[PDB]
Amino acid sequence: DSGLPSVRQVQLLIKDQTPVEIKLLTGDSLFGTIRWQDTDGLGLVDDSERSTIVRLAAIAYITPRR
Amino acid sequence: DSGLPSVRQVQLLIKDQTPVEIKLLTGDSLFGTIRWQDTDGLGLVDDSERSTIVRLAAIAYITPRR
Amino acid sequence: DSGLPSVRQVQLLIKDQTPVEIKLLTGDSLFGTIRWQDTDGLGLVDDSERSTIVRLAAIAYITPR
Amino acid sequence: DSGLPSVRQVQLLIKDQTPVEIKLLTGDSLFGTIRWQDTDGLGLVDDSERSTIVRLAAIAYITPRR
Amino acid sequence: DSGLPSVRQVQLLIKDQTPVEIKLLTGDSLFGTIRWQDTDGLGLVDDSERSTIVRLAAIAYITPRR
Amino acid sequence: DSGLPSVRQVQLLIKDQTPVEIKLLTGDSLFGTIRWQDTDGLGLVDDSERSTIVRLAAIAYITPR
Repeated sequence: DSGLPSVRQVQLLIKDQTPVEIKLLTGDSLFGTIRWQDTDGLGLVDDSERSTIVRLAAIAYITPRR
Repeated sequence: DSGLPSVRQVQLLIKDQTPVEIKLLTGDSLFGTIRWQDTDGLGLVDDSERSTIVRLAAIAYITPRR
Repeated sequence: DSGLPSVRQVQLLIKDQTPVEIKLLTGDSLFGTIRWQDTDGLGLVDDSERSTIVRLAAIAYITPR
Repeated sequence: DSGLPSVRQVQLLIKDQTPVEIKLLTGDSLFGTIRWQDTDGLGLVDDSERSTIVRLAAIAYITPRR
Repeated sequence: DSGLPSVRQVQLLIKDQTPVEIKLLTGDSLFGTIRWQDTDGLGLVDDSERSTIVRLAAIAYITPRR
Repeated sequence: DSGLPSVRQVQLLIKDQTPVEIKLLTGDSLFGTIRWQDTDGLGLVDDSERSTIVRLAAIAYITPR
């Protein structure tokens, strides 16, 4: 029962540590878990524990990796 | 006078569970059924319940698959 | 004199059911008749009576054919 | 002495009927004269007197054609 | 506390008439000297006074030519 | 707990002078140290001490190298 389903769904991905693919508007993808989100970006961690700050305006979609 | 037709037309697609193609600004398409929308995204599900969060700013168009 | 010429010009295309080309920021175009507009999208109906919701932010230009 | 030089410069291009190239974010260009502008778009006319509504958010730059 | 550094750094480029490269989101670059900026655009002039209006939203980066 | 994690994380990179890769929406990357940020841009200084103003709307991601 959420009025902000995009935010709620990303907060579930954070809590669950769901592996995701983030397709960027470059056509390329990142893969990892989302550790935080705000109105401008998200924090992604990858399989080597490398941190990335992703701009939300650069994201096409977020889909589970597995 | 019939405001918010973009929202309302997507809500009809949700209600009817209409299979759609979503063309993204990358030139690639996604296929599924829309389950929700908000100001920033929509939730697209495939044939077996995997949910993708699509950013609206990344969408070129939404059309039923025919 | 219309102070909202983008809106006015699209409204004339809707009223007249003028066929158009819509060039998208993907570089590809759609062809059809515009049926409605709002601040986020427009409704394009092609020749197969396929209804498409086009995001305005994704449009490069609209030209009557 | 304008606080809105982008708008003022486009209004000069309109008044002067200066031929321009409009480079779009697709990488492709349009060529013609600008007949009107607003906060969302501009109206371009081309050498065959074909009218085009251009979205400003799709424009990379506007430069004189000659 | 030093706010508006993007604006102020471009104003320094204007003041000094610094030749720049402007990389656009199309992947192509423009070259010239910046003469003005506002909220939506900047004016770039080449070696012989032709002025191009560059939309800021279409800019990836601005850097001096070296 | 910071309520502005995008800003906070970039600020840590500025404070620590951490070298980064900035992937742009052109698909190409820049490499350097971030010196400042605001709501529209950041200042990236590369190894040649070339200062670049990068528009934030043009950034895909930033990652420490």
